[PDB]
Amino acid sequence: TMSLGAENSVAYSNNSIAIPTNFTISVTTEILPVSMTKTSVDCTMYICGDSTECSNLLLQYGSFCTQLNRALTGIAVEQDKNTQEVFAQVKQIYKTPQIKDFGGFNFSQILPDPSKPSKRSPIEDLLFNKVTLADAGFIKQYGDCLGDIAARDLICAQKFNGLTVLPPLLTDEMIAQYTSALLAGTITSGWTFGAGPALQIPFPMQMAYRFNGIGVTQNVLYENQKLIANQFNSAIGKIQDSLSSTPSALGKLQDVVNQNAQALNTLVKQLSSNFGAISSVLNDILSRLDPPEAEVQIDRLITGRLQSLQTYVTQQLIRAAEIRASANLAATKMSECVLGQSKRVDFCGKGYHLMSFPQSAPHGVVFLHVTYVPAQEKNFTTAPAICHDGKAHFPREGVFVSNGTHWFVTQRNFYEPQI
Amino acid sequence: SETKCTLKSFTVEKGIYQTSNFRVQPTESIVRFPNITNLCPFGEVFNATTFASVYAWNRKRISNCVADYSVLYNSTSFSTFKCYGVSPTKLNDLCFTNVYADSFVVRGDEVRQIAPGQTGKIADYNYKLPDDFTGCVIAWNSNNLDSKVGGNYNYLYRLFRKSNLKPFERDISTEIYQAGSTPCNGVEGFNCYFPLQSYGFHPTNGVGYQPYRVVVLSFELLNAPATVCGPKKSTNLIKNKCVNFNFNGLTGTGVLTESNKKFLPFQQFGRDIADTTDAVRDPQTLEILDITPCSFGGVSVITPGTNASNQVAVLYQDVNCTEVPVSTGSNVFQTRAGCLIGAEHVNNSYECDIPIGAGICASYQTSQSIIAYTMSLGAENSVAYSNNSIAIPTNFTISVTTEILPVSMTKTSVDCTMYICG
Amino acid sequence: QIDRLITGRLQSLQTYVTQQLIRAAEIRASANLAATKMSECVLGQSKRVDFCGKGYHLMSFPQSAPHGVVFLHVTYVPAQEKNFTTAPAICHDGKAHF
Amino acid sequence: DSTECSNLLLQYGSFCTQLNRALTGIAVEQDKNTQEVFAQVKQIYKTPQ
Amino acid sequence: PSALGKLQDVVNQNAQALNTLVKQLSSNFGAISSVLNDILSRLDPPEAEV
Ligand SMILES: CCCCC/C=C/C/C=C/CCCCCCCC(=O)O
Ligand SMILES: *[C@@H]1O[C@H](CO)[C@@H](O)[C@H](O)[C@H]1NC(C)=O
Ligand SMILES: *[C@@H]1O[C@H](CO)[C@@H](O)[C@H](O)[C@H]1NC(C)=O
Ligand SMILES: *[C@@H]1O[C@H](CO)[C@@H](O)[C@H](O)[C@H]1NC(C)=O
Ligand SMILES: *[C@@H]1O[C@H](CO)[C@@H](O)[C@H](O)[C@H]1NC(C)=O
Ligand SMILES: *[C@@H]1O[C@H](CO)[C@@H](O)[C@H](O)[C@H]1NC(C)=O
Ligand SMILES: *[C@@H]1O[C@H](CO)[C@@H](O)[C@H](O)[C@H]1NC(C)=O
Ligand SMILES: *[C@@H]1O[C@H](CO)[C@@H](O)[C@H](O)[C@H]1NC(C)=O
Ligand SMILES: *[C@@H]1O[C@H](CO)[C@@H](O)[C@H](O)[C@H]1NC(C)=O
Ligand SMILES: *[C@@H]1O[C@H](CO)[C@@H](O)[C@H](O)[C@H]1NC(C)=O
Ligand SMILES: *[C@@H]1O[C@H](CO)[C@@H](O)[C@H](O)[C@H]1NC(C)=O
Ligand SMILES: *[C@@H]1O[C@H](CO)[C@@H](O)[C@H](O)[C@H]1NC(C)=O
Repeated sequence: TMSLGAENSVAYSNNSIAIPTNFTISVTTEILPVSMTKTSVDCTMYICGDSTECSNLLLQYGSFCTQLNRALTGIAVEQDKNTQEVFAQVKQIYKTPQIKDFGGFNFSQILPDPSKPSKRSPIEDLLFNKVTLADAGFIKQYGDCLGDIAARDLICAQKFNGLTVLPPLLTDEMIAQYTSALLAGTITSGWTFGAGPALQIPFPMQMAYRFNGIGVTQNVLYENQKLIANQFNSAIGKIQDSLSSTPSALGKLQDVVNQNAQALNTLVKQLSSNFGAISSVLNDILSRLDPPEAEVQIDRLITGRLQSLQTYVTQQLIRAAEIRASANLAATKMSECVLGQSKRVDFCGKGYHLMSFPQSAPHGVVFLHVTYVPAQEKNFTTAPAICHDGKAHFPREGVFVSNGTHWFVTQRNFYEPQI
Repeated sequence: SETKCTLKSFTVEKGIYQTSNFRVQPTESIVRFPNITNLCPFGEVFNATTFASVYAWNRKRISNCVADYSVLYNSTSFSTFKCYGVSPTKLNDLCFTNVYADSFVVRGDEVRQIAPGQTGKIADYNYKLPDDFTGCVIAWNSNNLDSKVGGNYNYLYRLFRKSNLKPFERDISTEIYQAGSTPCNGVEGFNCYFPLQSYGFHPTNGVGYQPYRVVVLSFELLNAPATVCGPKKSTNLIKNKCVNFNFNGLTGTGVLTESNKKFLPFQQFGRDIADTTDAVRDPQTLEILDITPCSFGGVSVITPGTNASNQVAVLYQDVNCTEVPVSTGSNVFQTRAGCLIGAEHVNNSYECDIPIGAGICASYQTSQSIIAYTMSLGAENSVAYSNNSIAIPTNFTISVTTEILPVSMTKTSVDCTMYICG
Repeated sequence: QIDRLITGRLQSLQTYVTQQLIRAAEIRASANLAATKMSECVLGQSKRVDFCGKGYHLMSFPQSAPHGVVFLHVTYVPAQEKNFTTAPAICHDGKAHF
Repeated sequence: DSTECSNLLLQYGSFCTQLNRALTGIAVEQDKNTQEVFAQVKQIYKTPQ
Repeated sequence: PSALGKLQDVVNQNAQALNTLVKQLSSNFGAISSVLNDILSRLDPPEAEV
């Protein structure tokens, strides 16, 4: 019997309270698809295969062919606009500043590294390496497939039958530039450049504004600036370690790639079936039978192959709907987690949210979310409302607690003994 | 014009407009058959001095011959000719694998029973054909040879059997057949019958009671090697060009190239996962050749509107800007998306107008011409980071924008009967 | 012959209905987004970033249209600025003031 | 359960495999839906007196 | 009574789809009958293939 989890309990006491003495800064990872592969189909090459007797009988189905091609064109344009909406929010490229002291904060690993091609971050480099792509570009020449007959590579097989893959408009370097501009803007000007021109501000000031956002006073930072900066450095180290240690991290992107490849390959394999005809080869039928008797078999084959193409197109449309929903969610999370700080619960990370960073990926994006989680706690005694002189007095911002002889007021997300 | 025909309109807007593919046409035709010189034994097979009885029918093997059936035109006249797995007009262009010939004599009104799916005396107890039969059936009258004034009784047929025969099986037993429950133990009597019976042919009997001679041919057409071929002259072998070929009756078009795979002695050609022929063994020089399609594809056309101009640019997805692998005027440019012909490359970067691919866009501008360029992401900028320096705005602006969202779509209903039958 | 025609025409009708279903799903997603936009920008002031306008949000007005709706978002944008000098706090009598 | 049929269905077993893959995907999706709605917390808290 | 409608609609939709799938077996798609046993009883293989 599967275990739901470790059974636990909370002791309800109406004259007691627990307030967190300490806290942690934790960073997690999140993976979302953005776009799929774009494809187009030639009817005549897939159905008739360079036969003149065929394709003189396909003049009665060219209309269905036009409909299929229209649907595929719509899908391709949709993929392009999905990438635009996710990554092209800002048209002002913000150059990465000369790496300055940020108070211990270390964006060296998320910022581009000049001493390598394409000027991309080491974490992005690892993410690019982890996911495999079965395309290797689109430059396959006729001589390349003609010479390599012995190696039955699948790409030549699906390209000899009218199935081709079109390249996306935005190259990888362009997307890296977009992400670099986003990171530079968000590390210099804070949240300002989302609404109006960017205004310069120290990083300690911006993240002290973040603490004031979550409801924790600035003094918690100010008395412990170096400790908290070291804490964030430790969190980003934990993220690099977690990404490097476990190969099985990026699954959804790989699943998208594998699904597209499998769909094309099964379309290729379905040419071996005869749909009640004497054979699955047009050449054999045309070699053995006269035209009035060959027309029947050719018609059966044409009907079957059109049915296969229609099934492929329908599946592609449904998958496009799913990816559209994911892309819209990615755009919303980008806007609400890197252009501002969200009060929503469990949206930009588990816990009280601080900020987020994007990293590029093939067919998707990876979000590094920086959250707040309280550490160990200590129980205390309280009163429903501290009445001093007959008029119920209430604290403005904290909660009144006592050790047993003295009364102090303190807030909720962190322990702050104050009078 | 191709995109005009695809859109079924005489006006075309701007775009990229995927065309069909790249195609190449054959220029030559070749024929390769094995060298046979001897004519095929028609005179022995059709034209024997004696023929067998239907129950003890005869089988003969035919190999290493040329099937020119035009030599029978002045010799024979046929009353029945029907083929099953092949069209009679394609017999001059084929080669046949495992030919056999069967021959016997029957009545006139029993020739209809030599066909698949039949029932009757001959089909049940004498001669049976398979349901999936491939071959031809021939018959002709023989009253002037197999009839005598007194009566000819040499031909025999079977009358009684306990069970029906399986296809292409023969029995020549002479055991006594029992009809009643009384055991026979030999000695034909009241309920015991001799199974075989004799035809009686006279020169003055009816048309359905006259003898007929039947020959049945069976074979397999394409798979496996063949040694019997039609009367077609052979040609020379052409390699590394798109030609029309005919290898042992198999027709197609493609490019032939030497191969490394080795066949077993009982194999002639091979197939791939799609069940298409990709290799073949030459009948004359025993060598292995591969077959590759001629058309490969990847073409698209870039144009402004037809109202504006009639200039176009064409994109080939997979070419290192040379002659197109199986029309360069002045401008050739190379991109990661492919070779672009008909545009002028420019160093300046503008806003994207018509998306080409791999970070290249096109536009129409000033004498007007089509240009291609790397798309501009936007205006380069930077922000100074200075922590001891903070900046706060002293004016603001109040602005209004517009947002457009669809809500509903049209409601429609369909009547099946009026749309389909009407 | 009549059976061939019947089968073809049924196939055409089924294809039409499938495309209609997919389009209806997309339109329903748009309609839900529009309903939330109304409820959260016209009946209230939203704190979400880039949801009810390009900048700090003030309000929004609805306008009708055939098969749709048009939203007019009134937004705050900061104009020209000036640089100054800042420090984390001020130590006046030894105790940091923030 | 006719043997003459399903000897002629070897030409369409591929389409059958495709259909079955789609249905299996739907089933796994339903299980994940229920888990994503109801399994937010892993510490099972017991109701007090 | 008319409070929990959407859940019941889901259940009804699934059941009705399965029942319609069962009922569609009564149609003959241009054949002489919708029963395989009937066709196999009256006709030989080369004619029953169609
Ligand atoms: C010796 C018998 C034939 C052996 C070789 C034949 C192989 C395959 C048969 C092809 C058909 C042509 C041969 C029979 C003549 C047809 C009758 C006619 O001409 O009307
Ligand atoms: C707490 O509960 C106890 C009994 O359980 C009761 O006597 C007391 O008045 C309560 N106090 C408050 C502040 O709820
Ligand atoms: C709070 O937790 C961090 C995390 O390890 C630790 O380094 C720090 O000492 C803790 N502070 C206190 C006061 O316990
Ligand atoms: C932290 O920053 C220093 C530069 O001061 C750099 O050398 C080091 O590699 C960084 N550590 C990271 C990015 O983990
Ligand atoms: C509670 O805090 C005060 C500090 O003002 C301390 O003097 C007192 O002893 C504490 N109570 C206990 C029980 O330790
Ligand atoms: C056919 O003739 C060629 C010479 O023209 C010879 O090399 C070959 O072995 C011959 N083979 C057959 C099939 O007769
Ligand atoms: C054809 O056959 C007839 C009768 O046997 C004969 O007279 C005639 O010469 C033949 N023709 C040829 C061209 O051999
Ligand atoms: C059979 O062959 C003989 C020669 O042996 C010839 O005289 C006769 O006409 C032939 N018969 C037919 C009908 O071919
Ligand atoms: C084959 O032999 C068996 C055993 O004698 C017999 O019962 C059967 O009928 C035979 N087959 C035919 C077609 O007669
Ligand atoms: C063209 O040829 C060069 C040199 O072989 C090669 O680097 C390049 O990838 C080829 N294709 C394109 C798209 O330029
Ligand atoms: C800011 O950083 C510089 C070093 O880059 C340092 O000299 C200065 O004192 C710091 N001041 C503030 C306001 O953080
Ligand atoms: C800036 O603010 C002043 C004071 O309200 C105003 O008079 C001036 O018009 C503002 N600037 C613009 C461009 O309106």
